[PDB]
Amino acid sequence: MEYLIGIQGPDYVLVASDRVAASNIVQMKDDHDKMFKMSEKILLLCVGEAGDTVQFAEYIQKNVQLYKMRNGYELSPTAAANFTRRNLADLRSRTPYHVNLLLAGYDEHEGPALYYMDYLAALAKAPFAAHGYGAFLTLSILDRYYTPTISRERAVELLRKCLEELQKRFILNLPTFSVRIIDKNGIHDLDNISF
Amino acid sequence: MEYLIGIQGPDYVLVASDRVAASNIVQMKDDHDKMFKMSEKILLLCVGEAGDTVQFAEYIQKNVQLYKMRNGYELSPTAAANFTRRNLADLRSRTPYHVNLLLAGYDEHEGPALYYMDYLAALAKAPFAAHGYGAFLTLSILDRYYTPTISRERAVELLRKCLEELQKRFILNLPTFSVRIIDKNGIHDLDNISF
Amino acid sequence: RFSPYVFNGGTILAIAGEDFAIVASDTRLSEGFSIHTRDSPKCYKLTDKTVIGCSGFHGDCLTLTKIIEARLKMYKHSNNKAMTTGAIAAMLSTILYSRRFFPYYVYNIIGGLDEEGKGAVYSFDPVGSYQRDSFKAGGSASAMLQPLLDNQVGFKNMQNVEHVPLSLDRAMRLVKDVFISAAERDVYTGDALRICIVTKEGIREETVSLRKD
Amino acid sequence: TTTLAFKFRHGVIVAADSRATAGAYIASQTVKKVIEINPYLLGTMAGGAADCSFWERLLARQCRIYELRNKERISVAAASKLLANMVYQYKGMGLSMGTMICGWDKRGPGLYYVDSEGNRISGATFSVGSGSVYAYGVMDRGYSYDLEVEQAYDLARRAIYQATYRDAYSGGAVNLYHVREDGWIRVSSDNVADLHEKY
Amino acid sequence: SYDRAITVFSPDGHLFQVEYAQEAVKKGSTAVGVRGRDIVVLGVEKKSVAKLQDERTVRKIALDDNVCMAFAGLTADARIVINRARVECQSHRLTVEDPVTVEYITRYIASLKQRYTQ
Amino acid sequence: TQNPMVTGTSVLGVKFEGGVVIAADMLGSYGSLARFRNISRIMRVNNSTMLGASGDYADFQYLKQVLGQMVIDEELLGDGHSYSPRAIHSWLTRAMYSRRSKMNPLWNTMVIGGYADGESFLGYVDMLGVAYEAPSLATGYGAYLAQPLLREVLEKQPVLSQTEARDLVERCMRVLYYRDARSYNRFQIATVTEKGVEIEGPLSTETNWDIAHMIS
Amino acid sequence: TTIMAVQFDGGVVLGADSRTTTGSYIANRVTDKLTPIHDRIFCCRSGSAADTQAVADAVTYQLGFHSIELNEPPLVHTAASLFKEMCYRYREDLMAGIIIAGWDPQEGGQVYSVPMGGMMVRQSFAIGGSGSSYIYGYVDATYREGMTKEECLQFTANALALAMERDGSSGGVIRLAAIAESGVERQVLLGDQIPKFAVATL
Amino acid sequence: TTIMAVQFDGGVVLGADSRTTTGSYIANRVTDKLTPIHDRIFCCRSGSAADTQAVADAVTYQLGFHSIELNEPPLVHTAASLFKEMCYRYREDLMAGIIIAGWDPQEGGQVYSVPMGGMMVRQSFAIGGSGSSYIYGYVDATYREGMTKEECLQFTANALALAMERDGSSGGVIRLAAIAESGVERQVLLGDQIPKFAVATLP
Amino acid sequence: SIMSYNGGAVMAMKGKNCVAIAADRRFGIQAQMVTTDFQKIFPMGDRLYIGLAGLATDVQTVAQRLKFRLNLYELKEGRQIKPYTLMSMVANLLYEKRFGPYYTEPVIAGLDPKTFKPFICSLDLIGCPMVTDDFVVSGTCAEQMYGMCESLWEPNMDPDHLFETISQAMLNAVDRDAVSGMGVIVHIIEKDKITTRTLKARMD
Amino acid sequence: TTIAGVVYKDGIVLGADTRATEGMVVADKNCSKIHFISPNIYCCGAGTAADTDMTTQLISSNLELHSLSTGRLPRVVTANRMLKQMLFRYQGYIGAALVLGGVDVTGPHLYSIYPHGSTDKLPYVTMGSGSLAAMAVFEDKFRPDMEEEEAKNLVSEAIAAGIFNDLGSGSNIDLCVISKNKLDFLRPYTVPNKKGTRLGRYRCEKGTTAVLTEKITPLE
Repeated sequence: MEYLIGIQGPDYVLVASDRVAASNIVQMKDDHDKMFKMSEKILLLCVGEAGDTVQFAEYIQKNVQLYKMRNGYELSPTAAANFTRRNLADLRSRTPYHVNLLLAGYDEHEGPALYYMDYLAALAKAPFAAHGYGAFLTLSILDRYYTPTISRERAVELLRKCLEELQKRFILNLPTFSVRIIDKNGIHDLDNISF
Repeated sequence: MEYLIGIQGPDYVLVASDRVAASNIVQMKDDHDKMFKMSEKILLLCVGEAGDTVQFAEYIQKNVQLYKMRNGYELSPTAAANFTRRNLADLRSRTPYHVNLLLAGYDEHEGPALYYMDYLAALAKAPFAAHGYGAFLTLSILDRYYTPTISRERAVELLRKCLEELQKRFILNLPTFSVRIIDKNGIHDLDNISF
Repeated sequence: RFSPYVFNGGTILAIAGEDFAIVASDTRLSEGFSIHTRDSPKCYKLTDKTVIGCSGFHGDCLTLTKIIEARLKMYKHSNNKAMTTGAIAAMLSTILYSRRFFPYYVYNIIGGLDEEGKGAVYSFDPVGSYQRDSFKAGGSASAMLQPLLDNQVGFKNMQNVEHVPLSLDRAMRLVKDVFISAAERDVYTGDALRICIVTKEGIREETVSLRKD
Repeated sequence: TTTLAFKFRHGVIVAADSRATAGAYIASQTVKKVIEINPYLLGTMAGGAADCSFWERLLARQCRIYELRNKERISVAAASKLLANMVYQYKGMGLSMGTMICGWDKRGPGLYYVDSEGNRISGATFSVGSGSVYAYGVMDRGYSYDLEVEQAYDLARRAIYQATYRDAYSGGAVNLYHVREDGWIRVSSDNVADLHEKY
Repeated sequence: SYDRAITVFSPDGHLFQVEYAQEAVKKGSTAVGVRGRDIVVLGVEKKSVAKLQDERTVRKIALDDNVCMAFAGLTADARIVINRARVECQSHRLTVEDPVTVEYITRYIASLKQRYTQ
Repeated sequence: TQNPMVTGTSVLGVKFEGGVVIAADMLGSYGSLARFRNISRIMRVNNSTMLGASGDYADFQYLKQVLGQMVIDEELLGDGHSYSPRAIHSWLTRAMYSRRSKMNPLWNTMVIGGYADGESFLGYVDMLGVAYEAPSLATGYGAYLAQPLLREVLEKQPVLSQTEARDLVERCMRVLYYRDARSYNRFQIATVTEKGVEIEGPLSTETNWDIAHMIS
Repeated sequence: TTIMAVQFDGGVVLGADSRTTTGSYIANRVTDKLTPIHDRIFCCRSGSAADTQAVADAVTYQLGFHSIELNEPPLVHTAASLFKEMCYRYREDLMAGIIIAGWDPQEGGQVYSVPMGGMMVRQSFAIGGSGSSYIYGYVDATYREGMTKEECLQFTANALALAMERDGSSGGVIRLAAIAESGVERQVLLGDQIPKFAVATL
Repeated sequence: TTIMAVQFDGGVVLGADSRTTTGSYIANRVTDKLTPIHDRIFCCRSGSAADTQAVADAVTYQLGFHSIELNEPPLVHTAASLFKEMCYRYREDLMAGIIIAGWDPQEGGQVYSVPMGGMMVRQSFAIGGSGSSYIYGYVDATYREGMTKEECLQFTANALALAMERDGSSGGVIRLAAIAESGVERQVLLGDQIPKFAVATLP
Repeated sequence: SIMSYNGGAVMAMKGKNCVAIAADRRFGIQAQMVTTDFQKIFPMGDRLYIGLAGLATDVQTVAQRLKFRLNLYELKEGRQIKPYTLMSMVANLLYEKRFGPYYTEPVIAGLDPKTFKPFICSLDLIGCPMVTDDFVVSGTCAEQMYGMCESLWEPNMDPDHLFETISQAMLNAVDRDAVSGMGVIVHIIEKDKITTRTLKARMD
Repeated sequence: TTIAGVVYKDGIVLGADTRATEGMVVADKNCSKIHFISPNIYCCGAGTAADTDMTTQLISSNLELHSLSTGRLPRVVTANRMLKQMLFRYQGYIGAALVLGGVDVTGPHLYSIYPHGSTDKLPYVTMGSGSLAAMAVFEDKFRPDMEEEEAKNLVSEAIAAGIFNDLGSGSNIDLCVISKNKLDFLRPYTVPNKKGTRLGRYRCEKGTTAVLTEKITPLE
């Protein structure tokens, strides 16, 4: 099962994702990128049932690019998250997309925005969120230490404590972790955290 | 899923086991000993369904110790392995024991002996053996490098290659590994191999 | 193969006071969509200091009490005294557990006095776990009585309230009001209300009607 | 339902909540989820309540028989193994149990996990229950062998607090016991809603 | 099966078969054990030495790793009692995860000798 | 028994001033077939207890055998005791529940009526052991079709004369014949009073089909 | 549920019970089970209660409009073929065994059994419903070729009364109908007018 | 499978078909379905083929030894109660509806229907088997209080021939038996001797 | 159950010239709490709110299609919607998925914009309108809420005591429900103002 | 759910309960089960409440078409045909079992419509869970050509027996009188069940419940 985590700060969002792609007893990819760039100020994190993830994420991604082509400006993360929610909810048809999502975005009127979404397309905005069975192990530490005014290096430390809990207690081999931060200057890639 | 591995050499047997006890998403013990001392020259490695393992292993263990009390000498590993096979086989009863077993023993007259056994109690003597889903990933390396005249340093080197294959490719978090070796001087504990 | 339980409804209610215990029950007996009888009390006097409440499957409710009165008279023979309330509870926990793998589908609530003259309510599961409470609702309509008693007895979610002890005259009106609230909204509870008050003088009864529909 | 216990330098700290549920309906908020075995041993409640309570009461009877006959108290390794041999026979008939045996024997501290699945393991830290996964994260980030006593109280109450905060099925009252060499003593009994004001 | 009473009371308080069982004690080999403070040393007598004997099988002296014992009287009864005590000791090792104390198996053998007097 | 095959439908009963009257048809159905048309489903147990049973009929004959041999073995002693109907009702509760506990029920739903010490007894036992008393009882579809008439009359007037209770029973049996598919117009009435148990039957109900001319 | 039609010289005699049960509770005890598809053509409804009323409206529509266009009284075989097509076309969603009886000037009195399947077969007498199994042996033994109208009305009343006695899912009143050139003569047998057979007493 | 017994003054008349099918293939077309339990007591076998012989051997065993002890020809009600007890005791593993008919000097001709269940009921006539549903209505209409022997034999042959005509699981020859004080007279109706009912042909 | 996968519980209660509507704030996945500020009560007018409990994704689906239809209504007509018309619109919208039903049981509480008569109602999950004069509740702890509101409701209350009884009803009801709670918002709809309050609640 | 109807000398008398239950809990206390369809046709709806709600909206709407189109008051058999065609077209998946009662130019009629589309014409009907208890009273006491007050007391007594002897019904009796010369919708007719008086008072004063946030939004 795949792991997601995102932390929304005062003027930033920190997201992280596991870098493993597995098959039934073995992992086939140890540099797996689950972070799909939607535009200059929004990332879409995509885990779940295989096939539905990359198809759904790229089908959203070409419409997010297409709105910029038609209009000359970007979708707000509220509008893009509601658009993604509408396409995922439009479920009671034949076609299931059993995807678990996080959308992180920075708006140039509202600041940092982080959106949680399950496979029902229940959209819930949260100060921090996490997917996978590792969420059951790490959201409690997030409730332990998170304050609304965490500065970004303390957020890297709080992320590192959660990743060390993945190493210590969680039974799946999750050794390498990619991390990005979205700001007013766009998307920033950080160094891979490894164990 | 729990892991076992054993290598039978010219005058020694080298066995190793994972040191993890898990509970459905989390591990609950990281110093778990799956090696139970039967007597001075015999170990039984025990994995499988929880509860069946320890009850079956201790029930065999007190009968081996009881034979030593009644007679003043030890069971041969052939006799104790057939005894364990008979007790596991008596399967179709109201008390099935879903246990997976390796037995390593040294005899004065026959030398080192290693026995493979599944939950059917099919008894097969082998130069090397392994259980778990991790066996599927390392019996190939054991087929690659094992010769019948491997000395024990090449045995710990090949075991280190096998556990590094567990670290690189196998999806369950198996970080720490206990190893023991049996020869004519009794049982010897070796240093834990960690990652 | 013989679906061996039928939920025969009913709610029981017990409140442990400072020096009393009140036990109440409906008397309507049901089976799905039918009313069997309108006078079938669920409060069974065990000894002079303990009355028991029954809810659940009615056949086990009869069988279990025919066991308990026999065990009480065996105790009164072999030990030359009546049982205490805690002794009855500890006995009935073993009796309910000894039918582990075919349980008595009975929710037992033992009310009465201990040896120190205080109220004790012992509310059980079908498989024999037990605990002492100050008040307890059981049976069918428990979810309509138990939050209101959580409001009025434990005084939760109230600010600026004096936690007065449990007087009799307010507790009796509480029992009548919660059963009117249960009879207005639950189909299974109604047709009477039988109230047993255990005090040091003895056990008395009061009967109030409920909704007939 | 969330229970945890951990060994450290000055003994065993045992903490438990008090919520028992019936589906979505909450039946009680005052469940004593640490069962008092004897003046030196504690058992714990997870999964089935009566399944825990009967076998631990009968184990208390068993160890009192052993105290009368062998003229000495019981070790943890013997008593938890007798609990395992009681619950091993009835695998597959529908039993549900999660327990920790906590006492003080000649090996020092004692903390063994026994369940109705048959598992019997040692360990320095444990947590059992439905919201136990949230308790592990808060517990292990502060855990070490060199914990001070009151800081261990704070860590236990904080881990049960966050476990009750995330789990819908866990709640009630945070009960805290401390087994030392001379016996077990009650520390505190605290509502969750008061600790939300404190934290 | 066979269920007569063999050991019955005599006219003055003397289970005849218990007196005769102690007679069967009285003609066996004499045995001693002496306790030092860090050793216990056992000494048993030989019967009918017979220099053709293979000495290995006529030893009269391990119930566990820690406990041995001496006897006197009918030898097959002694070997029976030792084979009862050894299986009880290993069942004790099964249930308590500790080796036996000497009092537990001595009380067990002391009750085993009485249960067959009644 | 897992399969009832030969079954009997509703049995009524109502207390009156001085005794108990119960009634039952004389049909043994086999699925939908009216296979047996002249069977009696009412047992006279002794001079002060009568018994009528719905449901599976073979189990009713087993209870006739056992409960007849009980009262014969009581009367062999000749000490002057007779089973009060409360004793027979408690015995049937224990026998039906003990058969239930073996996962092997007696597929019946029985009504015990009697009159002892001047007091009328009317008691219900089903195949689970749910047992109670009532001023009026009705098993099967009588519990929905004939029970409301009995309780509607009993609310206005809790004390019934003998002929009033007999006509109330006949007027409920007319309702069951109009509205139960497994009933039959050939029924018995058993009445226990101070003088003992009588059984009157076979009787018949007289129909009114004037609504058949009320189609158009 | 017991319906019966008997062909005689000059017309047909129909018969039906009047008990409609849901489970073992009588939902209607004066049910009219003879539906006029045209003036002198009746269909009988056994099986699913919805389908035999739902198809019959379509067949009544088609047969009435067909009779208006062709300027004739419609045939009974036409009314049977309009059921044989339609009850076959929807046969997996219908549970309908229809007994069509009637009269036409061209071929006389006619009884068509359309069993569950959407076929068609003319018979000298047809019995249907759940109760017909109990009166197969009566009508194989009693039927004589060429009975009069009164003989046939007594034969239909006796054969229905036997099935109403034995089958628990049948009962009520006997509704007869005698369809001929002079018209349709309906009658209801209630209470004592139903032919009585004494129980095998002693 | 169609068996039938009819009580008359002085004895009973039994009848049975002779077709035993497994699926829709006739396994035996001359099956004898009347089993003598004693001299003048016959039981009839409809339902499970094993049980109605295996219980009947035990009842014959008990009833002969009982008759030897009592020095009396055994009753028909005794032979019915030995089935009512035993088929009830194993009713979950038996599928057995028996029609016991016979004669005794004490109460005359007797027909006991023991339906699948282990009860017991005396009737004036009893029909059983798979085919009896098609001839309930005939025998409710034809039976008269007090038929003679030959009228009963013609009534049993007609009622069996109707069920053999309509039911596909019945056919063959009609084996009759008339049990009375004088003894048992058996006869077989084959081919033309079976009473014939012309088909309802079109005119 | 599919209704109880997210939990949730909303009630309404009628007062003298005012209505009160309160919804829980827990957004749940069967055992795991995710957030504690989930919005279920949406404005559909000046003095008219709609509350939707049940499956939290169907709350947002039904509420977005409802706002889509209602904005077209109020632009095409030139008036605010009367609450009975909103009840018929939501029952129509749910019944259009009769055999594909949304898992939400909406409650509606508001004031008539001209007469200012109090109105409350609820629905089932498929569109049966239930207009009551005392209270309507909806969600996984329905028995707790009927138990509190049957005893605490009294007719003709001022907005202060209506706030007091709906607050005590919510807080005592949700503390016996595992999968609901975690905070509660209370909306008091008056003729001249709207009062929006959140309460001290158990967070376990 | 207990509804009933009779055909008396001048028309139709319909009755109902008011208790509507969801699960095994009373949800509504004063639910109206006698639907308006036409000025002369009323349609009691039993079973699935939402399905019979939208059905007695839609057929009411189609009769509002048809009565205006022809300019005459509609017949019973028109609503009968529309109901049986729609309920057969959905094969009973609409869980509404109806009582369609009305008075048209050919006198009164009473139809009972089962959800699959089978129709019966009856002199008296009962539907719902308490249908058997009121059917007992009708089999006991119905006569053809009854007067108005005898029919009103008969339906009210039958609804009363179905209220007292069923769990699934209760708390009011609604009636309806339909005739050629009058329409009398008596809601309610008799209230056999009454809430008991609350003995204690639990009125919480201001400040009893703690408040965390508060926002006052003024309006015009």
